[PDB]
Amino acid sequence: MKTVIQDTADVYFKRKSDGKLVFTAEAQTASFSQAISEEKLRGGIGNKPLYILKSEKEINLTVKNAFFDLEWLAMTQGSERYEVEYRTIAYNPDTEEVYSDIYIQFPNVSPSGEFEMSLENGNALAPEIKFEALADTDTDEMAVVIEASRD
Amino acid sequence: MKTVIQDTADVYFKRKSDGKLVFTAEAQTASFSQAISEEKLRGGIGNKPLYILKSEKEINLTVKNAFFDLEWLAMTQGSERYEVEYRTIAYNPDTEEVYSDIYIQFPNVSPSGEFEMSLENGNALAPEIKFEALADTDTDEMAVVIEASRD
Amino acid sequence: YDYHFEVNGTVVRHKNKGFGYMERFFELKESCDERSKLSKKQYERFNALFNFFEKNGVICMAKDAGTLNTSIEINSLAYHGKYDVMKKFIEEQSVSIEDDYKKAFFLACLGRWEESYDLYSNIILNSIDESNGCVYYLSQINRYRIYQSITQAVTQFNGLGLLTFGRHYKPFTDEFLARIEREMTNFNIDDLFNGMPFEFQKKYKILEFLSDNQFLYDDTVKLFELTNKVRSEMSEGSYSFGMSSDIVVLLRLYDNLRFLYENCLWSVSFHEFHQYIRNSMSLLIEKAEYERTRDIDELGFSFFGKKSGFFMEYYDFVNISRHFKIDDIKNLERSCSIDKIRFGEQEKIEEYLVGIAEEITKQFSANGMNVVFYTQFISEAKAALYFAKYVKLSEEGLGKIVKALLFYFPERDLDIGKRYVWLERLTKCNELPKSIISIIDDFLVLQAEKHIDQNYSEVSSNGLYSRDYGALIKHFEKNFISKRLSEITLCLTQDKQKQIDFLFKLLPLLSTNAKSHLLSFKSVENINDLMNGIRIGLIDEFTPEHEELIIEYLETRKVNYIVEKEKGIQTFSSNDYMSTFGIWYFLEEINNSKMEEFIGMDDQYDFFVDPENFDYKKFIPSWLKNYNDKLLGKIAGNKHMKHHVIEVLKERVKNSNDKRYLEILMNYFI
Amino acid sequence: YDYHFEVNGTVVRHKNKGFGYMERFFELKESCDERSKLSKKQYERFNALFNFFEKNGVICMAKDAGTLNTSIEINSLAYHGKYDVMKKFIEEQSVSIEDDYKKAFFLACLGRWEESYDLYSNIILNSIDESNGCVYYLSQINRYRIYQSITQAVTQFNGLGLLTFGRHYKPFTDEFLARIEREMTNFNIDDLFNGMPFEFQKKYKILEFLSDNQFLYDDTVKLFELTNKVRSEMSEGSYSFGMSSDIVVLLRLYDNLRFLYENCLWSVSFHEFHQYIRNSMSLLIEKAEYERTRDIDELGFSFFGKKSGFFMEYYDFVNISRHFKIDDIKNLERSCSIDKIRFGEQEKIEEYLVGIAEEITKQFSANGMNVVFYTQFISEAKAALYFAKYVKLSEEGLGKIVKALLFYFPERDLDIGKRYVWLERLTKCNELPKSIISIIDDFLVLQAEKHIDQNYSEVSSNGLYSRDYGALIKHFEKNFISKRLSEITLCLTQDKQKQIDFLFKLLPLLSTNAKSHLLSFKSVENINDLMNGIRIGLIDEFTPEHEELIIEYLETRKVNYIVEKEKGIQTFSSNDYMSTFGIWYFLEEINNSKMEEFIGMDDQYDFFVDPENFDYKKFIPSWLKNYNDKLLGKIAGNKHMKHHVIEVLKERVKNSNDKRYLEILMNYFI
Repeated sequence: MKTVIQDTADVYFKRKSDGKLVFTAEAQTASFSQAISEEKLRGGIGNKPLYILKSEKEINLTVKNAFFDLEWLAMTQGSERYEVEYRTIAYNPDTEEVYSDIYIQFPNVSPSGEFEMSLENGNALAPEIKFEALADTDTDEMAVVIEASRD
Repeated sequence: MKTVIQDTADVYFKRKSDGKLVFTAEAQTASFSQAISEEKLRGGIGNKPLYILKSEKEINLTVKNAFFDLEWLAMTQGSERYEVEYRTIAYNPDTEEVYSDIYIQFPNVSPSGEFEMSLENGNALAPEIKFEALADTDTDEMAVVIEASRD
Repeated sequence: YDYHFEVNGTVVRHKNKGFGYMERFFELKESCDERSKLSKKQYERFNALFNFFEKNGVICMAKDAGTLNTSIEINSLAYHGKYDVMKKFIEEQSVSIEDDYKKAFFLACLGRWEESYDLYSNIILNSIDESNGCVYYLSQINRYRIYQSITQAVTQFNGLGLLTFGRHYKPFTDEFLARIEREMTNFNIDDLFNGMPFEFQKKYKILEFLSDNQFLYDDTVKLFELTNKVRSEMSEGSYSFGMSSDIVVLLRLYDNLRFLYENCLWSVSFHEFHQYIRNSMSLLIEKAEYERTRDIDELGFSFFGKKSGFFMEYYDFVNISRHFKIDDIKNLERSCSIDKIRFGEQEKIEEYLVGIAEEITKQFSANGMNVVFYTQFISEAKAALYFAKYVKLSEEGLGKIVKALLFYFPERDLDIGKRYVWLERLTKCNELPKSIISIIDDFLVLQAEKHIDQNYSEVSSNGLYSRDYGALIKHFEKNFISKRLSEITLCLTQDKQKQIDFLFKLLPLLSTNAKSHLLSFKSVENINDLMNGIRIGLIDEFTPEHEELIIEYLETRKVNYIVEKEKGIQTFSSNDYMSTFGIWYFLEEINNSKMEEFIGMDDQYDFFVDPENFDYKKFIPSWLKNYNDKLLGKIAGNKHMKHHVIEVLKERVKNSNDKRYLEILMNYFI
Repeated sequence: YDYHFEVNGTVVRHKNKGFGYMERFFELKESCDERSKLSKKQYERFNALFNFFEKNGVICMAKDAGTLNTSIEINSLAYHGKYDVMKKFIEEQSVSIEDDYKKAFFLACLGRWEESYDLYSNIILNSIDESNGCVYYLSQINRYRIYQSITQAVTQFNGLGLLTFGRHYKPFTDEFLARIEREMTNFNIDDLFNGMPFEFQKKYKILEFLSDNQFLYDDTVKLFELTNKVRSEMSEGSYSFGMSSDIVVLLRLYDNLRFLYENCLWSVSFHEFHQYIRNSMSLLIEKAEYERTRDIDELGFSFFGKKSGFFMEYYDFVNISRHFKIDDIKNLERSCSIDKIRFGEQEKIEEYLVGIAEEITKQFSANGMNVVFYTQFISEAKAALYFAKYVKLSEEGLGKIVKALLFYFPERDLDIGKRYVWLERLTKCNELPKSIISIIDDFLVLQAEKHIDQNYSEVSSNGLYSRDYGALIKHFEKNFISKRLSEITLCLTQDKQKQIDFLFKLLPLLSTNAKSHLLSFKSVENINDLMNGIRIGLIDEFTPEHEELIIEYLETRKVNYIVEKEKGIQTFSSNDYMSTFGIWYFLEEINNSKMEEFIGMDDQYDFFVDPENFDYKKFIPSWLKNYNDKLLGKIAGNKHMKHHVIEVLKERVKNSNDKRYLEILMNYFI
């Protein structure tokens, strides 16, 4: 009652070619880290360059859960992307009322989990999964967001 | 023989108005600090002046082996403010031969250590103790330094 | 190990395969009809469990977990610093063993480290003829800690006490030391929990880690992992939904503090717990400093808009005041813009500060200083007064604080100069109304009247003395006459050289008649007296006689330098004046041309006297810090000193986080 | 607890009330005549003692301690990463029980976790008949650790591995897993040292901490305290004589590595053990970086007038390449300037790197790949080839490494995109000899043999492709007209045209007649063609038709923009050519006046088009990162916006620590 305040989240994976459902209801760490930079390139010749937009760009994401989804995991037990659709909500500070929802969409995700998390004591599950945002050579992709607050 | 390399130091203290030597010799930590600062304490003056060059300045020091004395400890068991001498040895990097002795002297000192270690598990003695380079209004003070290598 | 309790108040199943005895209880908690279906005794049992789980903050389970605001309420009387109420409570006849255990920790708090051992020995004997081992176990643990504290205290008192405090102080009797060294010689703590009966080993496992020190190991490692994670989050620019890595640290710190302070355990007086709390607060304050400076690319406004900055309440203030040293706070001050951090709940802040201001007065006014207690309280009273400069104090409270700090706070731990620094620090947030002027005037008069004997010299670790003490007054007030100082001066006859000079540099606070009367027999023109007379405004322009004295000093320094070079001796004087004349000659204060004859003695003489021929490699860049804005502006004029000073600046700002260098680089040199 | 052994091999008196049997031994060390005053038996006992002590790093009594140069050496073949010699070793015949223990650890390392448990169960049965104590106690510990490894492996394979590899790879037979759960069902490790015979409990007590978890807690807390110490000293300007607080960290780390690698203990691969090495080496490199830049008055260098400079040796590279991750190493990359550190023994490190590459080639050239080995090896293999940038590689080593990274490395953990980032990074401190150009050309030959697929798209998270490898060829060596690329281009026809994409992206490299072939070939109709042709500089200017295409794209973007506003959701989009087009407008590149018809769409566009009517509250300060030297010069040449950008850069220099901001502000704007 005194002080702390927290929140929640919601994660929603999906494998392409169909609406395959794998998801996590929460993401506590959920460390999201965008990143843009540049170091060096270009031949610096030909006088007029007539362009330049190089910005590499890449996204990092993190999730915790223990719900790999109950049936087809066991189905395959015995590479069509892993697109995720993040969702959450936002509130107006003046009224503190739930008035807006937020959806975040990623079209092409590639999982790269460090497969050496062998720890030394029996842990409380928490198999943290980290994700990379991938793009073909076509167009668009990465980030598209849906936003409520129609009031 | 692979990679550590070490050296040695030595710490002497003394009491004013007598040839009394009641203190350590061999500082294990031997961390030493110098610091100069400024603020708005003179934030306003009558101008047409010159300066004061206050700069505050200070010297912090610490040693840790103890074993002060027993004769002079006994005589003091039954405030000249003490004075400290630091002696180290320096060698020419080209020849690595012992050729110079560094002499440092601080005239005014005032030990003021946190008189509570209160540690949960008993240590191997060595009550680390700190020193502040005190100063009067007269002149000089702080430090005076001599060097050997008259080779 | 059936269920995991996250520090957010939730419950998660780990090892359960049978019935969820934990979930059904919360099911009954939420539902109202099902409670009435139990029997009256079982209804009372459910109420008994409900009174506990609400007291201990376990709210609900994870599959229903939503927005939680856990409470933090520490109620013990030692935390709040209500030391006076402790003396009232102890003077009373207990009606129970529990009261004996409570008074056997309150007494330990107040520094009476001997009277607690007797009551502990009483408790351990009287506690066996009943079925409650918790009191016996905690009593013995506290007893062993008290013995350890006594041993450390006496050993240090014999060790560094004779020099630290000035005399030999043996607060403890010899027989007591003999008896404790007799009793505790064959007691090892590690098997204590093993020695207790099987039943105690069965129910009360939840205290097992308190037998050894491993609990302060298992808390420090878990803080270390989170510190690594938080710094990693900082270095990448990441964000965090849900429970961040810092709120877990805050909750864990408060949980540990409540457990150790409300159960009346003594470990809170030791060093390792201080280390834990120090780092746990430092990491969170640095995180708060970093959140404000975030650069924002595409998501922050929609998620975290109208920044909910870290609020620093009263409970947070108590921790930093109690547990830090004065250097550790200074470490934070150079990497956190703590002025912006809001400090709420100022009303209780003022009350705690006044408590510290009154306990010091009581202790050092009465002839009896409890030296065991003085060690556990001087550091905290120092830190609180230091940190008092980040909060608004009311007038009466400020007068109490200032009265406590100026007169009665010991000369041992606050030199004359440092008192001024702290007093000025308390003048940042608060103005200077006539009341505080009264205490400052009283202090000046008191130190003046004490300054009459022929050997009562002074010291300082800044070299302040009363000279800038008067400047503090005149920086705010303008027309101080200081009737008392005039009274001192008017009756001063002659032959009081130290009194003559001591109030000389206090000149700007004198009366018109006293000023003229003191101009007579005033220190004539000695170089020390010269610079001090300039420092008080007596001297306005240099006369050729003043320049003659200056040349005398230069010649003395040159011959001393020749002697030093023959002996190979170097000096670093707190009264090194070589630096100043270069500034005076650069800006045309002195027109004499002989200065160049002394080029090559001190680097700061060369760096100003002969800018054209100076060897800028010798330039130490720490100097610019001691340079005031008008010199930093004139320094940006001359050719001979523009082409170089810029470059070194470029080097240091890139090579360090010294924001000051960045300031001199930005506002002036560019 | 009689004495106290410091981390340097010195000894001090702790709890001695009798004869100093350490002191007598140490005086016997230097007294040859007294060494001759013993029987042959006693002389042999002293010799055994002397050999053991000299192997244990102990030197002398602290009273006579001078300059100590302690030796360091790691002799476990697993540390040096010699995976072939170990393979030969395992096949050899066992001789003694110690060889069985060593082979058990070796089997554990190579990822063949199955037979390791069976051999351990064999040695545990066969051990005692020789009456050996230590081997049994260590064999049970290794067994439990390896059981934890197997269980976590099977759970992790079932959980995420199915998505990771795409196949539910089962490394362990079901009956083996069924057994291992049975044997160690109730194994609570804490009792292992409390169950062994009393005789064992009096000899090897020192080996007690290896049972419970505390052996990685005790050292971790000491590293945390030391880290606090060095961090506090780093922000005071302090100097440490003799041993700093940081050399103890190096000594503890190396001693721990010797104890945990020579004794063949399996705790080496656990994450909690990596945690220790991470924060140890990070602290060491941070200390070196801080020492590299600071100020001194006169005596600062006079204290320790030299440095180790953190000459980072071969063992250091092995440790960092093993026990880090790429995300970890980039954190040190941001803060410290690792380029400025010196690489020693530039020959052994080549042996390590070529061994890693050779192992990769062996594993992924044959159809066999022990998946369990892939779980452990890939992180080290990534880290080593990342950090190799600063290492001045030789000819053959460079060739082999470049071959191995390009051809054999699995695509999943390093795709076509970041492989550019790694292969380019190896060329900063090295050249591009002809053999490496042959290798990189062979890569393009393989990709030529690949560019026939029907659904491949060269998915990448950096947006660069096999064209950029030839581009990197051409940046160094301009006139490298590709030859076999000409061969593939000539034979292909218009009908099968999925190869046009790649071939036209490699328009830089082709024969002149191949150029002519591509002339009548290919087409340019949509924006991808425009940008791609400009990427090679083929398009030197824009005819009005190309402007019309641009306008058509802009109209399409408007006609959705309106709907999205009516639908009110936002957007973003990744490769935003609108930001580009905004660049085109400002840089004189297009002088068309219709562009202003699309103002107000993207903040980046608005910041370029209309300096008159662009308010500055929506400035994203990450913009200035992604700009070219000439473009930055052009924007700095403007008069309209220079002041506002200057302010928004000043604020983020002052409140932040991004050094690139700093360089940008001074190099260009000043």
